[PDB]
Amino acid sequence: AAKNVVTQFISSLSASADVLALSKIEIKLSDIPEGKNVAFKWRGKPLFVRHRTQAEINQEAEVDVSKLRDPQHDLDRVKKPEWVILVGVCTHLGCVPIANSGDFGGYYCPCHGSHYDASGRIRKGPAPYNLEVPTYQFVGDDLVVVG
Amino acid sequence: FDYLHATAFQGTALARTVEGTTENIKHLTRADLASYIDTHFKAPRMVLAAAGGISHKELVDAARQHFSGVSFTYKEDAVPILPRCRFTGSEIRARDDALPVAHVALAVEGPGWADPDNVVLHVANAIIGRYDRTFGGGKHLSSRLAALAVEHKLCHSFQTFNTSYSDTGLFGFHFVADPLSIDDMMFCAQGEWMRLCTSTTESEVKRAKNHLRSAMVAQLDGTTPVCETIGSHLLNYGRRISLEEWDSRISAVDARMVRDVCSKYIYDKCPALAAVGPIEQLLDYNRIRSGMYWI
Amino acid sequence: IHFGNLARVRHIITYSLSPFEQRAIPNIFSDALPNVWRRFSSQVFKVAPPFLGAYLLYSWGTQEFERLKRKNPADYENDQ
Amino acid sequence: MAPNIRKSHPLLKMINNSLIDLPAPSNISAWWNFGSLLAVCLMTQILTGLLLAMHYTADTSLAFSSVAHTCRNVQYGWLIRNLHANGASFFFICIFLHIGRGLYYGSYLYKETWNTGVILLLTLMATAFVGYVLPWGQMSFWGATVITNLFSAIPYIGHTLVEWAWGGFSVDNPTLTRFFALHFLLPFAIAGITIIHLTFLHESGSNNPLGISSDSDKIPFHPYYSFKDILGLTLMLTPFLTLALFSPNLLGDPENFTPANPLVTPPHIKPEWYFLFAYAILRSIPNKLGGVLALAASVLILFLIPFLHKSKQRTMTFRPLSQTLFWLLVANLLILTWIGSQPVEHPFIIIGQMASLSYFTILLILFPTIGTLENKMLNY
Amino acid sequence: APNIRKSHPLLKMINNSLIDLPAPSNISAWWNFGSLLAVCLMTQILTGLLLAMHYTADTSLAFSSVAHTCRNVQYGWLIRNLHANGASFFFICIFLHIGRGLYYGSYLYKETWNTGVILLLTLMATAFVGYVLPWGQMSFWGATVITNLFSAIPYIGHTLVEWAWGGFSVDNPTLTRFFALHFLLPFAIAGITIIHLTFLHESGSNNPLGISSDSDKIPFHPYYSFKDILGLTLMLTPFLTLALFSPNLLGDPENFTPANPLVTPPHIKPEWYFLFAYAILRSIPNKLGGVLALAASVLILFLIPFLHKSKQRTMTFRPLSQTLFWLLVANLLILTWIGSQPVEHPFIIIGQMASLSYFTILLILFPTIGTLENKMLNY
Amino acid sequence: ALLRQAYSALFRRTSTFALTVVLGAVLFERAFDQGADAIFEHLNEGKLWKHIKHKYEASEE
Ligand code: HEM
Ligand code: HEM
Ligand code: HEM
Ligand code: HEM
Ligand SMILES: CO/N=C(/C(=O)OC)c1ccccc1COc1cc(C)c(I)cc1C
Ligand SMILES: CO/N=C(/C(=O)OC)c1ccccc1COc1cc(C)c(I)cc1C
Ligand code: FES
Ligand SMILES: [Zn+2]
Ligand SMILES: [Zn+2]
Repeated sequence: AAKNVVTQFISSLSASADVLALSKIEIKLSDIPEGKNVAFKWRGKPLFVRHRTQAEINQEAEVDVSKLRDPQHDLDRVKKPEWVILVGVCTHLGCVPIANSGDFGGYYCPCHGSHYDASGRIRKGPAPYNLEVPTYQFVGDDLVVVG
Repeated sequence: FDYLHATAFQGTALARTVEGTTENIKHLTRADLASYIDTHFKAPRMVLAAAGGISHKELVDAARQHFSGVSFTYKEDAVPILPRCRFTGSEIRARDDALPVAHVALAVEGPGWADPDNVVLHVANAIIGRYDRTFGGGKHLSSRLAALAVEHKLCHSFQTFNTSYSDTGLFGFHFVADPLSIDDMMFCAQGEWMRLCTSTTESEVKRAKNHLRSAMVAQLDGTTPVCETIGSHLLNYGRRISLEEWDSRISAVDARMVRDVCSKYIYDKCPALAAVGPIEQLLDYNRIRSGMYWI
Repeated sequence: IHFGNLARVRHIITYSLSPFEQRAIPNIFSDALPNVWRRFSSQVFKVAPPFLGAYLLYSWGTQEFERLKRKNPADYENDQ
Repeated sequence: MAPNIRKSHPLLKMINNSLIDLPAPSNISAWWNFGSLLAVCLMTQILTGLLLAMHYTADTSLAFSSVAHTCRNVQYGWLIRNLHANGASFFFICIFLHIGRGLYYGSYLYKETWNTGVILLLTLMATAFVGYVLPWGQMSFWGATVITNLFSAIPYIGHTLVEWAWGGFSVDNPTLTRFFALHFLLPFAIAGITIIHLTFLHESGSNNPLGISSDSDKIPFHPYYSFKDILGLTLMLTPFLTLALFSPNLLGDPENFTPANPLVTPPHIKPEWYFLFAYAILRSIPNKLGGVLALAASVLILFLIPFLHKSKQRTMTFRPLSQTLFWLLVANLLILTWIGSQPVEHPFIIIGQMASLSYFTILLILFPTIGTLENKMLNY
Repeated sequence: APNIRKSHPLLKMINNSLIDLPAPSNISAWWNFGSLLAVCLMTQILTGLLLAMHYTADTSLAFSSVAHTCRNVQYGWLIRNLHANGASFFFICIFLHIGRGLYYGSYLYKETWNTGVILLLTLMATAFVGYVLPWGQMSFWGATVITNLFSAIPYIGHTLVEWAWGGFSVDNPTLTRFFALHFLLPFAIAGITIIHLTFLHESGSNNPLGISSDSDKIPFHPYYSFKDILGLTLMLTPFLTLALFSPNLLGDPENFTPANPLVTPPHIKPEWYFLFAYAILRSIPNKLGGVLALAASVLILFLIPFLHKSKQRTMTFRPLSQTLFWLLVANLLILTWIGSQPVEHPFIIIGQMASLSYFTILLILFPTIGTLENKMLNY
Repeated sequence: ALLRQAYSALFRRTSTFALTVVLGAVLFERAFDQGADAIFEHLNEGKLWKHIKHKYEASEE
């Protein structure tokens, strides 16, 4: 009884039915066109998921930049090929980058200038770490779940 | 002690006073008095013991001369075996707040003369020893229960005892004390008892042994005290145990051995309690009972 | 200190036995129940009465309330 | 200083000399368990109380929805809620038995312990009263209004006391919020006093069913009463859970499942059973002011009880006459309760006034009188 | 009993603790912080409720309610100031109180001490939650930065955190539970404070000289009751003086901007009383380490008693220790300052050093200079 | 002689005692729930979604 009543009250403080609902958001990998980018909304902060043509695994995958200020290797925790998902939040002060233009063809946070390449990394700007990267899994091809 | 017995055994022969009832004394008869001697004082059930400047021979003879009356049947040759007595964890409390001090006796069922462990049990009792307000060592004494009894004025006196009977026995302690320290005292006592079954050291035993040795030797200081032993040894043990035997039986004991024997007869056992006097503070067997484990 | 100052008591003996030596709920029939009844018996004629005496008032009170809701055909014997 | 470690420790000496070595009569009955129960009860309400408060939003536009969310979204939220609302009842039951007991054994001769008791009750009563408004349901709302509106019967110094209490001109947000704060507070104040209560008690020890010196034979609280106490706990906790797990709303009126609406009034406005008896007395006197007084005194009267003891003996055990008068009284409360769950139409009303009329009459005239008369039959 | 304050199970507690209480005759002003600390609590709690009666714990009304409380409630603004500043007044008093006990080895009153420490811990936690309530930028972010440290604890980190938030980030579920917590804790403090005073009355007050006062003790009243009230006024003045003429002197402005999880304030820095700690946290680059440093930075206190080597108690007669003590105090000032500054040179190096010296003093110097001190007395 | 054997290896030392309750309780839970759940469900045969699930789980559209 004790153990139970206590578990009962303790799980009481953990997340509730509703907050666990907006917990995750899924994205269909079979409705996004090449190049063009579309942003959603996750755990409050926007989420970026772009479908790159082929000028991003050959143009922005060969980028030759010596002293990199953040351990971002494309074989650590990055599955999807023509696919790239990342937190829509500039790791600086929390601002939200863009997806239209840009210097390195990637993104652009008009808050302080920080230029984010088309790979989810800081280039010409202050911002310390690189755009936060979320967790996920693969069991459904035309489907991805973040949360 | 009497009250102790009377509840410790209750409904058994051992629960009787050696002085008998007040009624019995009033009405016993030339008859019954005869009968006792008659039925009880019989040769096989007797031992002629002697010690001093006497040769076994000479003695043995005189005996052959007066210890006549030869037995016909076979019944007169048969040593009557006694129906054993039931030990009962209980208590009897005789309250009289007009009594100056209070007495308390706590005990557990014993093993009986035969059983060897009686030796260990004694070695144990040697560790908790005894005390009265006139011991001089006072706060420096070695018996933890003693010392404390001084550090806090726990009692007046206390003693560990290992009464042994043919088929049974009473193991415990008895202390006298003021109406307001009974508790603390008891507490500490039951405590020490516990420590016995749990963390007795080789220092405690080595000391207890050297004490016991002196104590045994001591019982044989004179002629009277020797015949007593012999009168007993034979009658009870069968043979006669020499200081050489005893001693070795003692040198064999170690800490480990004690913790095991005390545990055996002490740990989690329902005890007998005799409270007499202004005992308003001893109270609750239940509590007293629980003091029989963990320490 | 609350155990000792209480009162002056003399010449009283009490004998009791360890729980382990005696029975848990002894003589349920020969002693228990008979007393459970005795007790019950003795009090009933004290307690019960007014409680019962209330059930009535509750009943009448309630019962009578309903009755005052139903219409009295006598109000309508000449409404032709 | 001392041998063991629970008499020489300025803390264990308080967890001991109050719950383990504590001198207890050897003959106290089940009517003495309510003490600890009442405590344990508190220990729980406060806990479930917080657990809820951690999900509640005190605001006339979210109170209802929050409570609802608490039930439908929070893990075991619903469970935690039930327990709290029902814990309320369980609380009162235990208090009423506790109180009755004291009356039937003249425990009230322990003046302080008694008066602290009464206060404790008062606080408990107020406490619930506010806690009821929180869910802001129809009944929540209206119960607030009906009651708080009584204060306006006081002359001059009241028509204001009310608008002050509301923080406005009617029961509204300003109120809700302050009530919530109050509901968070009072429980603690109860716990506090409860400490003082038990202290004045430990100044004399427990009274026993016979009403004669226990010194001749007292037992240690542990394990005797600690064990008894826990059994007592289970023997209650059972129905408490039983009702709260199989018939949740058996007790609670439904109109409180309808979000409060100041514009529409519920068919019948009636409190939770434990306030019924009082409600009935309030409504017996037609005159806001009088009824108010009757309500007040209906509970305040308790303070008088001590000064209204005439028997040469303490407990009613050996006083048959008093006993039935006592049970007549008890039943007299049952009735008042019932009368309170009914409207204001004949016969109810008349039955109402009578019951209340007899309630006071007993505690004021019979009890003390039958007491005296009792004494003379013993030839004292 | 003859009179009626020794035979009354209640007045016997309002007396034997505040009127007939045996007090040294030589205790100084560093002993007033005791009562002040108390009175302080008595007040915060009161102003605390008064506010709570107009507050609405909700990520969509918390800010606006606090604002309303200030703009609409009678003396609401007043009541608010007093509370927010009362917070400071509280800490100042606690810090003096604490230092005092260090400089006079009051910590040899083991229990009284440890209870003290706890009381502080509780107070600290208490404020921390109270800060989030107004749900302003700093409110929000302060929450996030700190609470986010817990995730450094391997395994149970992530778990413990999302539990603490009631979600995945500091949000309503949190606000509300914090409010509840802020309503509770003060009482818990009052509670322990009782126990604190109890273990104290088990030995009586320690005196500046550090030698048996039994030879000459005076009755708390009127000696210290009077002294105490004076002490109160000599403090209450600046407390009111700042809270009535410079309200926000202490408080950062970013908390006048309704919290927004999307944008982060330029600089996230706590109230002065947490600064010293903040500075130690950030000195260590490694969330986990910095967390530990923070913890121990305050937990260390518990060790103090077991770190006394002088044959004497108070530092009054130990010049060497004294300066080491003052070096320490100043060492805190610095840490404080370092905390109100960003993470750029020189600050960072100065930071790591200060912290490094903070522990080194309480861990090695103090106990060593103590021993060495003893031998100079030839003991 | 279980009572004996029990009092010896289990209920004797306040240590093995406790140790028993722990483990013992573990078993109790693990198997009390099963029984309870099972009993409960049985008394509600075919009313729970655990039952009527087969009608939409991989058998429609
Ligand atoms: C705030 C809740 C209260 C708590 C938690 C509480 C608790 C207790 C406790 C623990 C006891 C000792 C055991 C026993 O019940 O006999 C006690 C005794 C007592 N309480 Fe209360 N009590 C409460 C309310 C009250 C109330 C409202 C009254 C009545 C006005 C009261 C009157 C008494 C009396 C007279 C005793 C003496 C018991 C005896 O006769 O031995 N208490 N209470
Ligand atoms: C003195 C003990 C307590 C009593 C007697 C009590 C009683 C109640 C009552 C009468 C209700 C109405 C319940 C319903 O909707 O049916 C309630 C609700 C509530 N109580 Fe308490 N309460 C107690 C303690 C607490 C405490 C200590 C807190 C937290 C400090 C608390 C917080 C709440 C909350 C959040 C609600 C409103 C939501 C709900 O109804 O569930 N309660 N309480
Ligand atoms: C919760 C807030 C606290 C309150 C209200 C409080 C109150 C008091 C009071 C009234 C005194 C007696 C007079 C005096 O100040 O010397 C006292 C003494 C003491 N307190 Fe606190 N205290 C608190 C926190 C602490 C803290 C955090 C510490 C340090 C860990 C502490 C350590 C002590 C010590 C060592 C004494 C002994 C004073 C002496 O040397 O005579 N107290 N406290
Ligand atoms: C331990 C004593 C207390 C401390 C240390 C304390 C501290 C604080 C702090 C740090 C704040 C933020 C103030 C600001 O906005 O600058 C605050 C706010 C608040 N406190 Fe307390 N508080 C205490 C007691 C209480 C109590 C007892 C309550 C009521 C149970 C309470 C209710 C509130 C409310 C309503 C707020 C939020 C609105 C506001 O900031 O004015 N506080 N408190
Ligand atoms: C806010 O209203 N709460 C009510 C309640 O029953 O809460 C538990 C309630 C609901 C409907 C009608 C009247 C009330 C309050 O009535 C009360 C409240 C108190 C204190 C007492 I003394 C006496 C009465 C009659
Ligand atoms: C909710 O954030 N509250 C803050 C505050 O200063 O409240 C008074 C706050 C604001 C900005 C940054 C960090 C904090 C909390 O900082 C704390 C809080 C505590 C407890 C400790 I130990 C140590 C530190 C460094
Ligand atoms: S927040 Fe994006 S560059 Fe500063
Ligand atoms: Zn209804
Ligand atoms: Zn700023």
